Amino acid sequence: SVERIYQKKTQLEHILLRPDTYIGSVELVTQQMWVYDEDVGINYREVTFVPGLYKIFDEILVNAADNKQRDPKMSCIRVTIDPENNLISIWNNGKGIPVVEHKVEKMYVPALIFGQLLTSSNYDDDEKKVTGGRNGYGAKLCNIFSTKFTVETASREYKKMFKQTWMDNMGRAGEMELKPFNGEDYTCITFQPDLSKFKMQSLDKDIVALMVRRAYDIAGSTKDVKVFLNGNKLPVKGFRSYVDMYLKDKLDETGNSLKVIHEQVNHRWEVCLTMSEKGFQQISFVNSIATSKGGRHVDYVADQIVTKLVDVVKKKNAVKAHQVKNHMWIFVNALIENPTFDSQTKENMTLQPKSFGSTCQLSEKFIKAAIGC
Amino acid sequence: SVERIYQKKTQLEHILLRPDTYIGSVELVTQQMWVYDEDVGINYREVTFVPGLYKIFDEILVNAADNKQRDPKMSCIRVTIDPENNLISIWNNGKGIPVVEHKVEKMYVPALIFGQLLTSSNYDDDEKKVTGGRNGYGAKLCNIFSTKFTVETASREYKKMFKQTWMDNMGRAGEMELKPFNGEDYTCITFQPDLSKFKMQSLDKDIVALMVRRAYDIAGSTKDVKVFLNGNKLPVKGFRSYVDMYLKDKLDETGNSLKVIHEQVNHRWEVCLTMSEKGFQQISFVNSIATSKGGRHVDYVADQIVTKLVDVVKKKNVKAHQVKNHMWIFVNALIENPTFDSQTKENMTLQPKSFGSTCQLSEKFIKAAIGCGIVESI
Ligand SMILES: Nc1ncnc2c1ncn2[C@@H]1O[C@H](COP(=O)(O)OP(=O)(O)NP(=O)(O)O)[C@@H](O)[C@H]1O
Ligand SMILES: Nc1ncnc2c1ncn2[C@@H]1O[C@H](COP(=O)(O)OP(=O)(O)NP(=O)(O)O)[C@@H](O)[C@H]1O
Ligand SMILES: [Mg+2]
Ligand SMILES: [Mg+2]
Repeated sequence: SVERIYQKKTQLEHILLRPDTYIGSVELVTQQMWVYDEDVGINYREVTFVPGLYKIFDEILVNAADNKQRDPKMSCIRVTIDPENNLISIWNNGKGIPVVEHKVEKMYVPALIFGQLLTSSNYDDDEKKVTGGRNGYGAKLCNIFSTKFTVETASREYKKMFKQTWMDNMGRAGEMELKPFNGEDYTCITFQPDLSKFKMQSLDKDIVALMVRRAYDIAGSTKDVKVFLNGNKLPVKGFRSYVDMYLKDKLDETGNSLKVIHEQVNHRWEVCLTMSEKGFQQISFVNSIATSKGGRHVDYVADQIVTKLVDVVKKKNAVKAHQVKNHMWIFVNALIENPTFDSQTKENMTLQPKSFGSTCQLSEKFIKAAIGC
Repeated sequence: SVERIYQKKTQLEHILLRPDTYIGSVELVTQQMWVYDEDVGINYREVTFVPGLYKIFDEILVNAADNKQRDPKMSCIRVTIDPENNLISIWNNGKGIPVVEHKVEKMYVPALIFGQLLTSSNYDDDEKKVTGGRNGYGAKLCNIFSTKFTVETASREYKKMFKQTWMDNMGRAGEMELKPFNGEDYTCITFQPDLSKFKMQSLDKDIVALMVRRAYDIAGSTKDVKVFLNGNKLPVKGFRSYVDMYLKDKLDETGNSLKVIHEQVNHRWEVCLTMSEKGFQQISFVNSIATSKGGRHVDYVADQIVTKLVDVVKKKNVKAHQVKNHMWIFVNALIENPTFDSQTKENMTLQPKSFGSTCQLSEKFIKAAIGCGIVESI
């Protein structure tokens, strides 16, 4: 019938029906990538996981990191991953969410921004923030892909603590709980991923290894934020220390230890460069988002290195750009104003350098070290 | 205030505020790419354009190509691009859209699927389809980024013709026009892009060259479909002839014409390979969509070539990326219910096991490839 063929879907139905552009694939994929295995540390290996599950975790984690920008006093992020009870919790301190009724939406702010699509504090680009949040989907996406999703946030400013639980893929909502509060602010998101939607039995070794490395990413990309994972503080202090976990004792194909060049250009840019034996490689972050596919921030840095190096071969000489890039392994941690991406998953940052809100001119010292690695 | 900080947006507001994940960047981009310049043909050069504009054109074009799968009797696609009057028209024959009132949505089907977000005939995946349409956004996105968007479609089956216009970024709709019909079905989408949304004054040389090459893509990726541009039939007949327009007079770094290996594995796969001297290059299509960032369909075909060529090299005295670095591959595939990273569909993510078909290059192809210059270069 005509009504069978031509269908209209609600926004909520569309997300569950076509998850890919929202949270990535909901099918099990087997591929190689960086993870953190216990008793091994950060290593590159083949893993079988569901991108979508890894992503709803990421959305909540990045939201926590975003609060450090909202309130620089924030100093900690506590993560809990419990396979047995299928429970994941992301806690952060610093200013909590305003526990008060939104005068326009007629409901308490936390319920609005965690229980309704297209809600955000990042819709006014005049503020030129360097938060990772941008579309107003992230948290609701995690909620929709969870069987139980709880939001607890305490606001001393408003003298109240808010707690409310959603269930059945954000299809049901429990009673909002309000209580007087006069303590240290905090926000804790606790959720039970709907494994049925990901066709999984439980949170296995592979997915956990991915989530743990992601926690290390956060500890390495943020500033003055201690990250705990199941009670254990992650031993990371600065982007440099994080990059070292990847290189530490790795040796060159000849035998010599890989040389690592580093420079924290300014308060918004930090770069590390080493030689690659498998073509161009990049590990990048924008506003604490893991830009796994890279983007303009990577090109911007990588290219000025390439140029310099090419301008050195012109002397000892017709080298192509890609030829030089193939021997490069670059790490970049940047803070970008109002970044744009190809999709909600934010794996590729597309904003033009002219609009970054800052520049990253590598030093002569860095270049000199680069021209001789 | 709390109300100023925490905001809720309607779906339509969100698209205009955050266009990127819907149609790509709305800012100018300068880079080299393949286009079609008149009196030159297909060529690779620096171009300055806005992806979002190029994309709304693409959405309507792929919709036309999709109809060939819906009605194999479809035979033509006619495209008109008039810079002067900022007008673009895309016409196709074959079955028209049912011109009847939708019993649930309370409006004629055409008005529903072109004027309401999240409307599609592709929401049921128990049906294994090879159309490019997937999310039910495409047509509405073009409407939204157009100052004027007209839909005309005729269905002999329902003995009716439908015509209606939308304006002001789908914010307003003119009266619906209905009339008796009993001729050859067709659908024509005519629109005037809202260039202000793309910070443009008019459809310049660069954007036109991209749109024209895109029309050539359609002529080369579809089967049994004649494509016309501004009244002229594009001289393409099969994916092979299409690829030849890129490799026509290309030469080696030494100066000899590059070797081109071709093969139509089956009714759903066609591959062309030659040598590259500027790193791995791929030009691919999935259900007539230009997968500019590639995807599993490209990995699938390229990886088996790499592994095999990687072997012939070992028995003659190597890594993987090193071999792939000298490959220029063209892939035209039909994939069942494909998934992509974004609405723009530049990267196809569906796993090979779910393609609905296989693509094993023949021995005649692998050997002919063994001597195109790749192995020798390594
Ligand atoms: N941990 C937190 N502490 C304080 N505020 C938070 C926290 N997490 C979320 N928020 C608020 O929650 C909102 C939730 O919206 P969310 O769905 O995550 O979209 P977003 O982060 O703004 N943009 P995006 O993630 O790109 O879709 C954010 O905009 C914040 O204002
Ligand atoms: N040229 C055409 N001929 C016949 N039917 C058409 C034509 N163009 C569009 N349609 C119908 O119009 C619908 C419009 O929805 P559209 O926005 O294009 O989404 P879609 O193509 O299904 N999916 P997508 O483009 O990935 O968002 C399609 O689903 C078709 O059923
Ligand atoms: Mg967020
Ligand atoms: Mg479409």
